[PDB]
Amino acid sequence: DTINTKIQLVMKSGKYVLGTQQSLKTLRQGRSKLVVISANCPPIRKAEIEYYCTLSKTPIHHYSGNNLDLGTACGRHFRACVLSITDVGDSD
Amino acid sequence: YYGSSAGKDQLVYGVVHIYASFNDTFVHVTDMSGRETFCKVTGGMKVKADRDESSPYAAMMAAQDVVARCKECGINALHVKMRATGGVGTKSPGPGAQAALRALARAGMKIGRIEDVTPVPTDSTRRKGSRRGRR
Amino acid sequence: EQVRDRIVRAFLIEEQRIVKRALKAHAKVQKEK
Amino acid sequence: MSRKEWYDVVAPKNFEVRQFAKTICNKTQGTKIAADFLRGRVYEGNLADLNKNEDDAYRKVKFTVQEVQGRNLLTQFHGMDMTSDRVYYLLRKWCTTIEATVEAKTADGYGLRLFLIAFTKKQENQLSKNCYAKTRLVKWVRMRATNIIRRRLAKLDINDAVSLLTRNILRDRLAKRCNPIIPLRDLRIRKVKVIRTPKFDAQALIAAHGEVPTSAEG
Amino acid sequence: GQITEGCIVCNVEAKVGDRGTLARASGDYCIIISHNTETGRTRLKLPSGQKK
Amino acid sequence: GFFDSDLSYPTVRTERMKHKRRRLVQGPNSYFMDVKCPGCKNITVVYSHATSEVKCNGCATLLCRPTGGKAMLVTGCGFRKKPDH
Amino acid sequence: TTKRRNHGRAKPPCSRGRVRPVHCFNCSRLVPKDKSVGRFVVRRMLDQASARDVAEASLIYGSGFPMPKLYMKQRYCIACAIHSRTVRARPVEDRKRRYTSKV
Amino acid sequence: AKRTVKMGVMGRYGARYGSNPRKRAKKLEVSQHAKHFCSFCGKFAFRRKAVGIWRCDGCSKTVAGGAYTLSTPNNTTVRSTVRRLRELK
RNA sequence: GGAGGGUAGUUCGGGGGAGAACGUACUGGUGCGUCAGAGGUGAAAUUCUUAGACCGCACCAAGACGAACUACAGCGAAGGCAUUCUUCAAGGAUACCUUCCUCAAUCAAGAACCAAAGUGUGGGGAUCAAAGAUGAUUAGAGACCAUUGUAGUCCACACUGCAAACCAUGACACCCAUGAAUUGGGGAGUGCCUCUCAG
Ligand SMILES: [K+]
Ligand SMILES: [K+]
Ligand SMILES: [K+]
Ligand SMILES: [K+]
Ligand SMILES: [K+]
Ligand SMILES: [K+]
Ligand SMILES: [K+]
Ligand SMILES: [K+]
Ligand SMILES: [K+]
Ligand SMILES: [Mg+2]
Ligand SMILES: [Mg+2]
Ligand SMILES: [Mg+2]
Ligand SMILES: [Mg+2]
Ligand SMILES: [Mg+2]
Ligand SMILES: [Mg+2]
Ligand SMILES: [Mg+2]
Ligand SMILES: [Mg+2]
Ligand SMILES: [Mg+2]
Ligand SMILES: [Mg+2]
Ligand code: NA
Ligand code: NA
Repeated sequence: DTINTKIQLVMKSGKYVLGTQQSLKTLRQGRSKLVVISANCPPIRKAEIEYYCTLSKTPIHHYSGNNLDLGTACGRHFRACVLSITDVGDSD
Repeated sequence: YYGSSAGKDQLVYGVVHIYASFNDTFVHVTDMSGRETFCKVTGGMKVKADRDESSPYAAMMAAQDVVARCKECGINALHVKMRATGGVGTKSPGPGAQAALRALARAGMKIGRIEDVTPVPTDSTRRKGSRRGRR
Repeated sequence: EQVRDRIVRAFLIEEQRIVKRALKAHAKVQKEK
Repeated sequence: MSRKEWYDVVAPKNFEVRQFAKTICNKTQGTKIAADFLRGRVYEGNLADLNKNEDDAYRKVKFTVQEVQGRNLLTQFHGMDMTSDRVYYLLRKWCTTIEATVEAKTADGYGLRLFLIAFTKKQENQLSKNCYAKTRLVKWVRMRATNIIRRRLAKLDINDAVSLLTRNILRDRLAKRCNPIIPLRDLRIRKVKVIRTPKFDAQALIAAHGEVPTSAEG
Repeated sequence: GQITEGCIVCNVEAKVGDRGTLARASGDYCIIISHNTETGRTRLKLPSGQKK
Repeated sequence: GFFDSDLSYPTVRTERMKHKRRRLVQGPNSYFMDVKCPGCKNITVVYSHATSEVKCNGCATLLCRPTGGKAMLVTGCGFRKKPDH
Repeated sequence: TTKRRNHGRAKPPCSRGRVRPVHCFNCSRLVPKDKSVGRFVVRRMLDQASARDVAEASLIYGSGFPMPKLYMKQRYCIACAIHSRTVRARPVEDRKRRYTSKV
Repeated sequence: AKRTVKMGVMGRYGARYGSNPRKRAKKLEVSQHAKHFCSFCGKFAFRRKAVGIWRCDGCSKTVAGGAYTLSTPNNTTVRSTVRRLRELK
């Protein structure tokens, strides 16, 4: 996937947070550049994240895989429901 | 008089189905739709030998009988449809196919639009005999 | 936890109804003109 | 037999010869009305006989009886075929045979299935022995033909679509537009089936037949 | 009448208002064969193989 | 036809047909060329085969189209071959 | 002793593994498609004597319109091709003539 | 296979009931006590609780499944058919 | 002019896995028509038939199979692979002034796949048809021929691991005379030509 290559580039040369609690903190502080949401996210939690992104003028990407796939893409051995990129060091 | 109100010079068309297998021959006259059979004479109605039912002679006798009976109903011409056994079968016409057609022409009928209508599968079931065939 | 779920559910779902009602009305007016 | 009565079969008005057959049926006795026995029959005629030295001598058209008007049976198009010995005459070895099946709908609400056949051609300059085609070009020919047929038939009533099929107007359009893809030869419409019909508008049948010739029966 | 032909169904009513009488045991279902808009009747295939 | 051919110094006729890597000494088949798009004042160096995508530096327009084999230039532009070395 | 170099079929090594079998035209025995003997037959529906009589009685074929023919592709097992004299045993050194086309 | 060569979980039955009835019941016994993947939360946490009832330890969801396995092959075919027929309108 | 990886023609092909449809045919039903035989053989007889068989036309259901085109043609490690459309992941050849720098060849032990028949559990059951039953032929006929007929033949999931599983020819590398053909990629006069088209 082309998004997987961009994600791998961010992990190499960027800053990010994994998880709902840390991502929402970045949105409140206005330091987030892009938010990636997995296909597993429950409907009520996804709607809350999209509202924060609308207020912050933050683009949203909808991942095709579930949280198990999103964690694997980031090289982790756990699940990540949502990911927030605070620094697009090289990618776009 | 029974058949049709038309001039004597006019042509009234029927359809004759000729089924010439290797064991019998059928001569079957209908109208332009397949319903409403007019005559049906087979080669086994004209012999007694049980092995000459497919002969050219038995086919000729059946064709002459049909022409005589249909000549009163005002039928002057016929379209021709010929067939062999077909689907899983010989696919080649039997001995009485030519005799029946020629006998119709000589007896005085008119012919038009001959055509062969053998049933042909575009992929079939298995045929009789083993994989070694008939021995 | 369950009180927070109801409050968020009440506010967010009502917002979607307001947004989609406006979109339907505006599209009808735009189409008619 | 003594119970039979004779009738006449009439084709629609987009045909030169209107009365092309005669038939028999039983007298109406008791609960048998003899018009219920006639309202579903299929009659076949030769296109060369109906329409007047072309390919038409090898084409057959079927008509289905819809109404009984006195001693005339009024009919509508039901199908079309090509006769088996004509197809075998166009087949050759060392060529690719291209076949297509198309589903189309007219404006009245008729559903049609059309079967096409075409063969590759060798060109006058050629010295090789094959004339075969790449499967990418075969797939392209099939789709371009499908689009042309569907778009042309989608804005026509049944009578105009039938005139298109039996007068070789669509055939020439397909041959001209498919030649640039691959050389091709002998493109034909092999068979047409009517797989769906509308709900018997009686006013439609009147307009299709126009002026009905009389009969001299009974 | 609003279910497309060839669809798998369960809890079918045999009479309007019966609240479900056919295909109620484990792993069972019915198949919709055809509709008849002239008479308003639907044909099904029952788990036992019969048609109703 | 009376000429005697040796393997150390092959004639021009027989060498021009050989596959690369089948010559006496293998070598490339490709070259470079200066391509001038209509206008834009700029000159770009383009590979003959150039499977990748190529955009002019100024107008940000594609110059060549990939192809199994040699690349094909867009209709307007005309090229000019460069010397081997 | 290898009688033939192609072993009686048209399947070189390193080309195929299996060819689908067909039924013999006559005995209905299953034979691979490349091994069988195949002929394309075009035969008239009526001979010369009968065609003259039928043409005279008809208005369609009465003036220079061809009568229909029968087209069939026949495939034979080896035994039924020999018995029906479609092919014959040939001398060694004559078994190599090929006859690429029907003439 | 240190404790038992081939009996597996059926080793609790001793030398009773026959080898082939035991083999047939072993396949359904293993999957009935296994942990199945949960699509709602992405965990292997689905466990059976009475025939046809499956509960996830992670998200605490209950699903109606099939007897001895979470999803039956007939169910997978049905979901695809219904999705295609819905998209057809 | 050893191996691996990359980019491109969205290249090439009955290569593989999933869906949705299509085509006639065999068998069985339904509705009309007709009236005395039909089937089968070297010749017949078991079979069907005025309680309407066989034949003709129009439909319906179900299971299998994709004719002709089809070849000293293509694809696959072998076994194998043939209707169309939509999809999923692969594989080879070619092109390259791309990358890397011996990563290789062949093999006891070990592993995976493997026509048909056969086995287990669920489906399905049109055709053909081991066992079996009738009729013939024969000195006899348990056989060949005829009418039937169960398991099988088809699908899913587990087994089995054998073929004239053959090119009766183990794998890798080098040299080696000619002339016509053929399949795929690349380089350098003629016909069609309003978009899977600078084709
Ligand atoms: K046998
Ligand atoms: K055999
Ligand atoms: K041969
Ligand atoms: K490569
Ligand atoms: K009857
Ligand atoms: K298939
Ligand atoms: K038998
Ligand atoms: K062996
Ligand atoms: K090739
Ligand atoms: Mg055998
Ligand atoms: Mg060629
Ligand atoms: Mg090969
Ligand atoms: Mg083999
Ligand atoms: Mg039938
Ligand atoms: Mg085919
Ligand atoms: Mg088997
Ligand atoms: Mg079995
Ligand atoms: Mg079974
Ligand atoms: Mg049988
Ligand atoms: Na062999
Ligand atoms: Na061996």
